[PDB]
Amino acid sequence: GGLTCASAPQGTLRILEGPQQSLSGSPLQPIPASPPPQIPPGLRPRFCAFG
Amino acid sequence: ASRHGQKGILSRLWPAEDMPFTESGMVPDILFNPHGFPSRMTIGMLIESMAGKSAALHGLCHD
Repeated sequence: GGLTCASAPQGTLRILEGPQQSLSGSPLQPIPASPPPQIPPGLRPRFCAFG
Repeated sequence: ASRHGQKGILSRLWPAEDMPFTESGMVPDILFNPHGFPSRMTIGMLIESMAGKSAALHGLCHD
């Protein structure tokens, strides 16, 4: 138990978690565009001129 | 005021017999002067009037 000074280390291992990327890199999934306003069907001339 | 930034003082309470009647038998209830448009460019008031007339006629409510 003299606890002498040992030599300098050769290198460094570093352990850390890696993320999973099987999900991302996929084609994007955007929010679907709301439709442009379309005229309602069944619009008729309700007003007829008097006389 | 309208909903487009067009404020305005009432100048005159104009009679209904003196008001310009349409061919439908209808007077307006507010007259607007068209010179509030060019310098101010509130085109959405023209679209709101066309849209509100369609909404009244067809019985709808427009977006």
